[PDB]
Amino acid sequence: IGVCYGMSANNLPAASTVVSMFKSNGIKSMRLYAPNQAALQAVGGTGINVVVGAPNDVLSNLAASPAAAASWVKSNIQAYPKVSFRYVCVGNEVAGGATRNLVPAMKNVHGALVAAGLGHIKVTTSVSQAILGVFSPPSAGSFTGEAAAFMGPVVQFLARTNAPLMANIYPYLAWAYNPSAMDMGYALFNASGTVVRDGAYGYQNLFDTTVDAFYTAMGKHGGSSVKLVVSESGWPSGGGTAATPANARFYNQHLINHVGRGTPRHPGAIETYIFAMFNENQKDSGVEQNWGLFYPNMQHVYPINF
Repeated sequence: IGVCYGMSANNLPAASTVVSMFKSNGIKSMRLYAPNQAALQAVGGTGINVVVGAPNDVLSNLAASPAAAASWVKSNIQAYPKVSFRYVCVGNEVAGGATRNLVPAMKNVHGALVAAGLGHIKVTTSVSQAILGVFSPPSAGSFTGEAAAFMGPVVQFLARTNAPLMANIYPYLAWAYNPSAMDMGYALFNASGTVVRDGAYGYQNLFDTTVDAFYTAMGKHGGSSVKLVVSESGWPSGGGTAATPANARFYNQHLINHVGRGTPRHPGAIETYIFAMFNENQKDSGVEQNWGLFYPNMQHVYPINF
């Protein structure tokens, strides 16, 4: 499975040590949110797959010039011939206005990559489950109107380039919003049976419901051929309602065991990245500083089998 290597902390291990943690725990993929040189130099030649992202503040730059895109690829992708790049995630949850630069930046990075003969590395973007206006039942999946306005061209692009869509999916967050609306077990991979019967499909967990809702919404804009990659998913071990190591372990371990099967309407392993490797101490107090599978001190927050 994959794990998101977030670095919004002032006390993490050296990149090299982190890379050993991936290796020994059997974490096959890594997600970076920006071309970190130390991490990229470390991960090279290890067989760990890497999703390298382009920060949201450089999009306008990648969108404006093809040559800009080219330079980026030369310094951030080409500079590292021994790393195993899977995708280049242009933007992470890009909100209003800036979304105007989404497709152009994506087109430019893509062309730069094809020009270098590295077209095996897919360009995509990562969206937030918050873009779903309706997510239940799955057949009634749909984007908000704000998202609907920019998601069309993005989805079609992906379809044209045979690239997936990446979605940051958190049942915990859907549930926490109004704990009175749904039962926590439904979100925790701990429901007894079907909670939602959609047509001839029955959902037993909020992860599937969302993923399938995404597919339905994507379909409405010519994305029926595009695959979804879960670029983030997790549950916090402290800082809020239901935030404990017992719950976070129950959630993460079931996620890990679950993804290879797929969903009711989409059977087949879903590429998944768990958020995140460590607790991040530079985030705002609350659950944000508790997504980590590990403490900076390198100890597991709870036991997990990857």
